[PDB]
Amino acid sequence: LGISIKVHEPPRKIERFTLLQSVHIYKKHRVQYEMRTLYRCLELEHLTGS
Amino acid sequence: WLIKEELEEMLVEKLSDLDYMQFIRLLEKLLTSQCGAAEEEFVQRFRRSVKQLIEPVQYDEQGMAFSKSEGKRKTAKAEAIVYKHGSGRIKVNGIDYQLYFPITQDREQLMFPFHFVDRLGKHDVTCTVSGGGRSAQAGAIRLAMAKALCSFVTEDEVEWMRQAGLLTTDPRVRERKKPGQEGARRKFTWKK
Amino acid sequence: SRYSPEFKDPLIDKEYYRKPVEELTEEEKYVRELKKTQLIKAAPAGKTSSVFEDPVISKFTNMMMIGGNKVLARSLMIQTLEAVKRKQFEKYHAASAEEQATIERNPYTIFHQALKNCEPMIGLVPIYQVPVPLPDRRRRFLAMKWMITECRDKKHQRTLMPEKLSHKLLEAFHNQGPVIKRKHDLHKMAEANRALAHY
Amino acid sequence: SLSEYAFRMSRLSARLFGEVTRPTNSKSMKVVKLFSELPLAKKKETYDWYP
Amino acid sequence: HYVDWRMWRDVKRRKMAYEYADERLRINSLRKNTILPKILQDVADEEIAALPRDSCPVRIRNRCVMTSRPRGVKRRWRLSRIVFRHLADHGQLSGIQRATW
Amino acid sequence: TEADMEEYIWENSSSERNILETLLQMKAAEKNMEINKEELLGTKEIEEYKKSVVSLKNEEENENSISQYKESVKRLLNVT
Amino acid sequence: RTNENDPAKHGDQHEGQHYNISPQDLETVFPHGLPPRFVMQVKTFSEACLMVRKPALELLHYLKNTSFAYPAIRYLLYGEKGTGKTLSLCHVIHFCAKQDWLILHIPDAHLWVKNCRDLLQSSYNKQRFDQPLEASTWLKNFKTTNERFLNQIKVQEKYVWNKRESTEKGSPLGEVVEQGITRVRNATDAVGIVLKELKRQSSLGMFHLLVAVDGINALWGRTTLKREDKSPIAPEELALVHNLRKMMKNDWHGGAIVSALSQTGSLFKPRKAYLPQELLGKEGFDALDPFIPILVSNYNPKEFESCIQYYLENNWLQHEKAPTEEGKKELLFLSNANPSLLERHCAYL
Ligand SMILES: Nc1ncnc2c1ncn2[C@@H]1O[C@H](COP(=O)(O)OP(=O)(O)OP(=O)(O)O)[C@@H](O)[C@H]1O
Ligand SMILES: Nc1nc2c(ncn2[C@@H]2O[C@H](COP(=O)(O)OP(=O)(O)O)[C@@H](O)[C@H]2O)c(=O)[nH]1
Repeated sequence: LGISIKVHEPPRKIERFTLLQSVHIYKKHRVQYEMRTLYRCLELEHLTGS
Repeated sequence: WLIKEELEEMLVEKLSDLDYMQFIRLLEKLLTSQCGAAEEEFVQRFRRSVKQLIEPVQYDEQGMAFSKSEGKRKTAKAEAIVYKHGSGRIKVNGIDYQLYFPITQDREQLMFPFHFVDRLGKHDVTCTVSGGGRSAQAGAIRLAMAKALCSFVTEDEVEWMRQAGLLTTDPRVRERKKPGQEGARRKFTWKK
Repeated sequence: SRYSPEFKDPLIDKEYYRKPVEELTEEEKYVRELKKTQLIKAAPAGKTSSVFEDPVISKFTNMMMIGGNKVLARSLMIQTLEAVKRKQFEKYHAASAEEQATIERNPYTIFHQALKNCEPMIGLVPIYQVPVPLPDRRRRFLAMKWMITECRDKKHQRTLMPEKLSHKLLEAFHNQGPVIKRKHDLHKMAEANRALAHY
Repeated sequence: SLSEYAFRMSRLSARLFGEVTRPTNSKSMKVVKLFSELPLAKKKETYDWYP
Repeated sequence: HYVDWRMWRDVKRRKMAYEYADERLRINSLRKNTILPKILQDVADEEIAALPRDSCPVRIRNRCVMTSRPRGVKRRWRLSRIVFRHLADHGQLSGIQRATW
Repeated sequence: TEADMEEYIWENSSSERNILETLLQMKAAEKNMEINKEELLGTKEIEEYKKSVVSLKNEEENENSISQYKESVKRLLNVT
Repeated sequence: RTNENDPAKHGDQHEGQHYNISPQDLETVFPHGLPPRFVMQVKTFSEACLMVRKPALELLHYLKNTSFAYPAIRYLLYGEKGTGKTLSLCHVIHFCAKQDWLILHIPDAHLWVKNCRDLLQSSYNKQRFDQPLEASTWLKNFKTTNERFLNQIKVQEKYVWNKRESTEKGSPLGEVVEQGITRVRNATDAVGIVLKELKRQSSLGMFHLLVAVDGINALWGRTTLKREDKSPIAPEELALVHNLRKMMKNDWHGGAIVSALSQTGSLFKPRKAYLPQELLGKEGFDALDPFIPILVSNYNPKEFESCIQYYLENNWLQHEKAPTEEGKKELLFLSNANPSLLERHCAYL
């Protein structure tokens, strides 16, 4: 489409939390879960509204 | 000699440890028997192979000849620029080193690379360091300065610095805390 | 450890790399050639190539360190050395020439000599508290730990660590003081338990 | 307290931006913070917690 | 047909709090200031006390939306730790994965 | 007020009053009452001193600016 | 070494050479103000060899070329931390004292604005405060330094200490100084009186006053002192600080004022800050304007070599490898030719 575009990668984010592994009582033992949000930034420049 | 896994991959079969040892001993006997090239290539079929790259010198607007490198230590990253000719001046983040590093240990760490190759006062250094603490920044600047100075010392001095540890990046970083224990290794007080 | 076993400890010694090739023996040449193919650990932040680097004083400073406060321990050590040197200079200037010749003014020499004098030749371990010989590393560690513990004693009130450590080091340099007494008491106990030492 | 010029200028800026133009302690700014935000019970997470 | 009578009580509390949210907000705003006369603040206090007990938003409890567990509920997913672990372990939850670093 | 003025004005400031008083005392001590207020404030030396003081107060401070201020003060105070 | 005590000999050609303060001069001219590290160095070496540096030479030349008729010119030594501003000021003080000037030396203005638990309300002025201990110590030191002129100077006004005690006009200034020293409770007031007297005597041409204040930025900075109601105290609320502020004004002739900035011991100032404006504050710079700033920097190669040789000749560098060129380069790098860092580093070798 003839649009000036650059690309970069912002640093990823990793959100981690921890939950009790067992059901009743095993506080010493946990499971750690994480969510990874990876980013990609496309910077388009000098393009009209349409 | 290739490991048992490599031999199994080469022969697409499964071999025991004793079979591998027998084959290795036979190959060693072949090598020690003054084998010719026809057998030396056969040996090299089963042979597996076991230096630091140096940045080139650059030139600036002022006309000085310089090299630039970078290093890291813990959570600190530093970039150093060492000029071929200077007077021992080191400026960190635009600040003189004796002011940015009041601790004598950090200044000694900065001195260590130039002192090792006997080049105190023979260069000028500009460093930009970010992250970590005073000692991590000092170590990162030391590593970056050594890597940049490799471009001006002889190859023998480069090897000597590598043997002195001035060029190896310290992989020792903070170990993550694990659940169920106080720290990275400190377990909770074991009750009875 | 984050270092693989392939890594080797660095050898920070300029004289080692300044040795001429001809003086190198066959074994030394082989070692130098092998070192070119070995991974080398990064130089620790403690030791450098400085001509003033004393491993004994560095180890003593590390032992004096409390809670990773290396700056404070180094400050205490340098203050102790300065106090020792100042006391020696005062004694030298206050003494006659005949005594001036004998008076020692190097703080490093005094520190090393005091540590050597405080080294216990033989100690004791349960097997009965059997007297047993001590390796040189254990001897040096015991001397340093005894000096530090004696200086940290609550018997001294309001006196700073550098002054106390300088006083104890000067006492040990003349084979006197509580630490030398502790070493002599340990040796006396070993002599007493010589009978049980056959276990 | 403050220079009268700076005080009047800050009051003019607050009037332009719609902020409180009269002196007010935090206890009464609690009214402003109450009416600026939605009530906790009115948030979609609260009244529509369970399906 | 909620999971338990506790979830039913919480649903009733949430509905009643949403119904009385604006009246509570207005009366509390009358109370939480140092400008209006103290007598008006006292009558506002008795007015807000006259409101039904279950209309107070503090009584709202964030229970798990599938097992009515009162504790161990992640606010983002509104699920108890056990149910969240089950769904994440089966992989039915997008993005969530076992954390290893 | 002084605090309300982010831009430093050299006029009616402590600098002008102090330099005028210093010059007046200097010439009174010299016994040669040859100076005048406008005559002093119009000279090039006073202009350079004002420029250096404005550069220090308003723009930035560094070794070059301090050296320039020192040179201007030395020229004004007749001591070098 | 250039073991010389004559203050009229050393000059630009003596840059890097040594200047000796005799023990009598050390005891009389300097009962205070000398940096504690150099006090220890003097007590150990049994010598008082100050290296002659360019800033000190420039200040000496300015003071030699000045005229007492002119209003008191303000000179301000400044530089990075531990560059030798205090010792340059001390060198100037000693030279002026040998020139038979009257030395009005403040050892440290930071002491008067911090760590004072004996603060009292001023009887002479209920809006101010008095520091009896600091004032008494400074009065003792001032009497020690300027004893020869202490009896000669005549007071110009009658001053009252209590309903029963007063000092008559025309009495020696020694009477007021000894009254302040002995009667500690009035000492602060006496200090101000002395300053006041000195100022007018300087205008009268009785002598050549040299006001020497170290850490001048403490006058217009901030004070950590607190009121009985746990309230902060402005610097001008201290009688000593207000009197020193009055003394700093250039509305008097008959000498010159010399001050030295010192971030060390300052309150509410960043460590790396050394420039005159940053250390002084806007009010301080306005009060001191106009002034001649003199930059004190690290040693040059010649000065560093001279200092190292002076330490070696005194055998201070007891380490075996110190005399070697490698040790000299190591010391130069680890100190960056900074006099304080170099001395502290060499103190444990
Ligand atoms: N001219 C000199 N000759 C010898 N030693 C000097 C000289 N100038 C400074 N020093 C050294 O500097 C140290 C003291 O520094 P000094 O107090 O003079 O400097 P400063 O920057 O004014 O200090 P501070 O910021 O602590 O007030 C001493 O160890 C002293 O030996
Ligand atoms: N006790 C006492 N102190 C005096 C007397 N005269 C002067 N002083 C001291 O000298 C200072 C006088 O300063 P002054 O010239 O009055 O300055 P001013 O207060 O701003 O007008 C005060 O701080 C007093 O402590 C006196 O007669 N008795």
